[PDB]
Amino acid sequence: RINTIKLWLKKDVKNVWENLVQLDFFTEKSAVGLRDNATAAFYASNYQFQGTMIPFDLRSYQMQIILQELRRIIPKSNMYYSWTQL
Amino acid sequence: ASSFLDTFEGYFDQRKIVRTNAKSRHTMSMAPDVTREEFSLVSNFFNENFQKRPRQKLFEIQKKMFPQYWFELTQGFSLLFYGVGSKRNFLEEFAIDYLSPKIAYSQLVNSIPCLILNGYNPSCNYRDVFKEITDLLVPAELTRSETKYWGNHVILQIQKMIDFYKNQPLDIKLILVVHNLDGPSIRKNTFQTMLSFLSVIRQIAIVASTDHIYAPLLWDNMKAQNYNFVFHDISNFEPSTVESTFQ
Amino acid sequence: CLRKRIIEEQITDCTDDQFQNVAANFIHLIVQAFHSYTGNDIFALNDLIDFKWPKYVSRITKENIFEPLALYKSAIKLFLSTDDNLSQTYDLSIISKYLLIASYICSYLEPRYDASIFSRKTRIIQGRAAYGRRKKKEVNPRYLQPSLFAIERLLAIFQAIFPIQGKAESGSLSALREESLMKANIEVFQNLSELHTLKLIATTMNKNIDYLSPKVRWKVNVPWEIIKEISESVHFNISDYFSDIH
Amino acid sequence: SLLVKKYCKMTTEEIIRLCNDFELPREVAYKIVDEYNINASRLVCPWQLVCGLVLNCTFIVFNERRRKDPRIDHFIVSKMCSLMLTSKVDDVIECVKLVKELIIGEKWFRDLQIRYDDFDGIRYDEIIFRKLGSMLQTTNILVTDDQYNIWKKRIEMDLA
Amino acid sequence: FADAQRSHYTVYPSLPQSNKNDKHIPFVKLLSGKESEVNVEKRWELYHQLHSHFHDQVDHIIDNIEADLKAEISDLLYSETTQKRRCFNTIFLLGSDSTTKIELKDESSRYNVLIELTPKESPNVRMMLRRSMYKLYSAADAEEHNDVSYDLSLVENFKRLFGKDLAMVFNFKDVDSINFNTLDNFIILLKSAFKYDHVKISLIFNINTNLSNIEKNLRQSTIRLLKRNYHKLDVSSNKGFKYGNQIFQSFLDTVDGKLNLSDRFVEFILSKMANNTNHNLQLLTKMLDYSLMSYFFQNAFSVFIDPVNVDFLNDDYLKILSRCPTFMFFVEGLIKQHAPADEILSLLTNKNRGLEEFFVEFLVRENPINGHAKFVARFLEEELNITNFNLIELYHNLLIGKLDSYLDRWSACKEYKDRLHFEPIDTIFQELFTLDNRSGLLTQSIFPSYKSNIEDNLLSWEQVLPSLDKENYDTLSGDLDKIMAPVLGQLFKLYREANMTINIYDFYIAFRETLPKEEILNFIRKDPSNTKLLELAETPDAFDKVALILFMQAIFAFENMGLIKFQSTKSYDLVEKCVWRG
Repeated sequence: RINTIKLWLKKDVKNVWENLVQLDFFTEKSAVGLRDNATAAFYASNYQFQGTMIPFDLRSYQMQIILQELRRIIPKSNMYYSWTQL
Repeated sequence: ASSFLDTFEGYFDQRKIVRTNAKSRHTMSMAPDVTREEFSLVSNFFNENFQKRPRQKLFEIQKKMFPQYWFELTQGFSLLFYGVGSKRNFLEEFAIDYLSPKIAYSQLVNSIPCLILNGYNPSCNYRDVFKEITDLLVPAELTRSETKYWGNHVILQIQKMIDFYKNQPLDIKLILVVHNLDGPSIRKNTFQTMLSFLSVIRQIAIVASTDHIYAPLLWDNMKAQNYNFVFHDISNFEPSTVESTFQ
Repeated sequence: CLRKRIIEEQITDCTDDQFQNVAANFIHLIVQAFHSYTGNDIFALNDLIDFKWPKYVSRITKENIFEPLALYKSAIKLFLSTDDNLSQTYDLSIISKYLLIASYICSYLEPRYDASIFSRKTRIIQGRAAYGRRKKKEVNPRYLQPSLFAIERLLAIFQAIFPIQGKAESGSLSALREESLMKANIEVFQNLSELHTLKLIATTMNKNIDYLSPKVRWKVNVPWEIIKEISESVHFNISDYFSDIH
Repeated sequence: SLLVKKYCKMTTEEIIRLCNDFELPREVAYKIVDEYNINASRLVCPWQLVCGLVLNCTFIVFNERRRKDPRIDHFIVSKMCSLMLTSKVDDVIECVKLVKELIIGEKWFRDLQIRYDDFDGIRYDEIIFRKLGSMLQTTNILVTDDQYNIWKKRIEMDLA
Repeated sequence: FADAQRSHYTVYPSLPQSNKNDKHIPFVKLLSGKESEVNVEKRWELYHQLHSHFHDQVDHIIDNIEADLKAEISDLLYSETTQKRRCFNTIFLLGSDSTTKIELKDESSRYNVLIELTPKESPNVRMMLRRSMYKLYSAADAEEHNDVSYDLSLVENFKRLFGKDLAMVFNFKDVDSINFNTLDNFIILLKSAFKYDHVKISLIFNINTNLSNIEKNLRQSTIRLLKRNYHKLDVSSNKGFKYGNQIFQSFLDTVDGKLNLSDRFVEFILSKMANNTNHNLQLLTKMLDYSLMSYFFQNAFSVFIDPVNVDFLNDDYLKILSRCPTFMFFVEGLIKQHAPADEILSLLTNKNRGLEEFFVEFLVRENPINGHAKFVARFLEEELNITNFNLIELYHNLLIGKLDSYLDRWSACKEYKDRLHFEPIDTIFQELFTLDNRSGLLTQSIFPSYKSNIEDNLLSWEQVLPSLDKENYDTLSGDLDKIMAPVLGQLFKLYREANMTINIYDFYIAFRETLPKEEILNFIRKDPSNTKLLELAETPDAFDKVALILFMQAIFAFENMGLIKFQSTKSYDLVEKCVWRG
């Protein structure tokens, strides 16, 4: 459409993607969060996950908020506010 | 039908699309289905009359390598057998009538004994086998300072055994034989790890029968280094009638 | 490293006010860089400080303190490139290098859209090829969780790609019996078994794994960059097979 | 040339000629003829197929003279290189190995291999010990006794 | 029970009385009895002698290089002096086949106990912690002579039980094949004990693939501090040709002056040196032992290298050595060098005295090629001072004569390349004292084209068939084997010629039309044995149904070989292929 802009290499995303997953905005597709009692916590540390074995970048994630929520939520004055709508 | 038959192009050729109205939805029930008794009868009839003479002759040709076999065994090289056809009535006559008497006389007494290991069994476990090891070799047990936190017994025993026999007389005391190493309950990594951390021994070493095309991936490089099959090829085109008992 | 550098440079114009001052503006630079990277944390900043501090020490000097802008220019680079890990990549055999290269193809390529490019034989008996991809794809399955396959597909494709061996002569009998094309030895089976334990292939993750079944599906667990770093080193090319579709 | 030519036609006696140029028997020729008239249907060029055919008739029946005379294999390939008018020849190499890929397993081919005993050009009672796993396998680097028995006469009269 | 019904059972061998035979060894009278049994004894003893002899340096060097890595790991493991005092020493064996053991130096004012961790005993975090603490306490107790549980408290509580300080060392045995999550959890747990100012530790990764393969597989949280204080090694069996060349040179010195090798064999081995970098010398030594086993099996002139046995030079040996064709080259070269013929009659088999005289005369020689390769290696390591070089490559380039063109790769010996160029030419009597695999046996028993060698048989089935004609009558199948191809290969042909997928009924009959009806019945007419089958054959479709019999057991056999993945459970009426030829 046109001070300038810099984009952030895959190494630069590798770090902060996990700062994201550790702040409860994303989760995993067929995820189950925290077992209630003992024997479930026990079997959990016995059987691992596909996500544990498959690599970092292709395990099927999930989302917490939907767009239009954020669309209404944000300060709409942003340079990116044009980009908050499907 | 197509152009290429035996190559990656032969594979691209034969693996493409067909029509569904081109589907001859036909069955073996469009043909006689009859008892399995006379089935096996006539199978065994051809296996006892169809290719008998030449099978005998080629068997007699396949013999003179027993000296070569023993000689490679002598330096402790555990052995392979691949090729097509059943591979039981070769080895069971190899070992008994050649190895133990000959090495018994050369060691100079009692003949060197053996067990046998039907791998093709669906109930083939490993712990009974280590039991019989301890029955025959009769090695030494372990302390309580080394079985580290439920560390598996047979393996640490065998790390103790391999060092006890590290400088003993360079002789022979037994042999074990295997059959259908890639059998159902035997092709598991536990059993294979056992018989790969086993055959560093000079007192024993193994003759090995095999049948599968994809057997040879089942092993690792560390294993093959430890295990050192000598790849001999022996194909016979034999009916394998008595293995027709499990499947 | 202060006390180091002050006398590696051997310059007697100093005071600890300015020591804290240069540390300060250095950290202004640190954070003015990587606030974008992290935000409002300390731990990883301390880590990366400890790592990349010393290179910046190595750059600072008299001119560099009298004007720390050019100093920052003279140490801008890690601000631009954290690079915090550590020519070559492998001291390996060749089939391990070249076989892995194939499986990335045999789970990111349609089994049907390959017979056009992965053939070299001169036809003899009557029969047609297909048309290839009439239609472009728009999503680049690089982004995708890949597919499955049986192994024979790899047996085939690897032979097809394989670097040339078995050198002939055009002699009266040289190429008559040579059959100058690698075949299914044992070494590949075993240099393959090595790989599942190196866990750069994956299969159906399984306790009581059995490599040997008819039913088993296989896969890889690697990215693009792994398979890229092989190529220009061994001087192979497959980037053209992927570079065209999306 | 003969194989760039697309969709050519042949007869019984055309290839009887191209096979009878080696004075081969007529039975082998009739076999190639049967091969043709059944499987001359899906073709691109029959010069290739019949070329490869009669070559793998020659290499199988002419192993004796070649086993003692390696001066043959150049003369023979030169003959069929110019009978079909080419200076390039590796196509002919393909002409042989492809038919061998094709015709590999028919009972009549089998009958010929038991008759004239090539098996890649080597005997059975040797190769099986070559390949089963042996050292008794006789790679005849050494020479046979009758050889020397007759080579001695050449230096007997060395005086002259 | 019948015999083989069971599993892991045992049977005892009986013996004959005795054989009173000193020929209780494998080695054989070659030459149709024209060897001596005493010569056989010579060969036997000598083999075991020289075998054990080279095995001296086997054990020497396998220990030598292991002592070398042990020295270097302990050199680079201790005294690596930190300054922050809040990091531990991390180490990288880039690509080591991680199965060796390493030592622990004491350094009083410390106790030192290793930690070893495999995939198996580390499914979760807590367990491998319990392993660690059990090892540590049961190790440091008995060395000084109540119970504490198994926890991280104990390590920071080490001072106030035993009084001494401690330094740990951690060996993640198979670093690659493990849960990286559990690993991450563990190492985050383990960083929780650098706040007591009285302990140190260190970790090593015994790596097999690469760092950049996995240093971004694990979370960079872990990896930052792991950028702090690390170390790096190239790690393999064959480090720098520093000991492989020695094995080559020692095997040259051990049987020097007697034997030599082709360009084919040397290049074959130069190839297979690289097909497994980690395990490389084991297998060359293995196959070399095979080579000598084969040699001292097959060469009846084995007994001619111990010069004591020169007295036993028999006439038959003298006959066969005459057919050295190179000796004929020499003969005729002198025929045309000299019109008279006096020395040749002086020396030749027409008087065997001069022959055997020449035998020992040309037998004694140096074979200066091998000593040349030796003092060439010398020339390198004294002037070029190199170790990063094979000697086998140089052997090969000399056997060609591109030796000059290969040292041209270094090009610093160039003022002496010409004088060091060994004009590589054939000797006399090279046919019995040299080695190469023209025979074609190595690759048949070491590196087989596995299923190629299978299908070459499955397809031919006359490479093994007894190709006989006369004793047809006595055997039942004399009229049938000749005319009926067996089941298997005919099936395999239909199997390959078909498409990917295959039906059963139409495919069955497609095969089944390859058959004789009256003649296979005639085969069944020949046996009067099975009376059930007598009645069975008297109907015409007996042919069809016995075709089905053979069909069924054949495919049943084909299945467990890995040929088919029997498709359509609940339907069991058509199939798919997976194995191809070639």
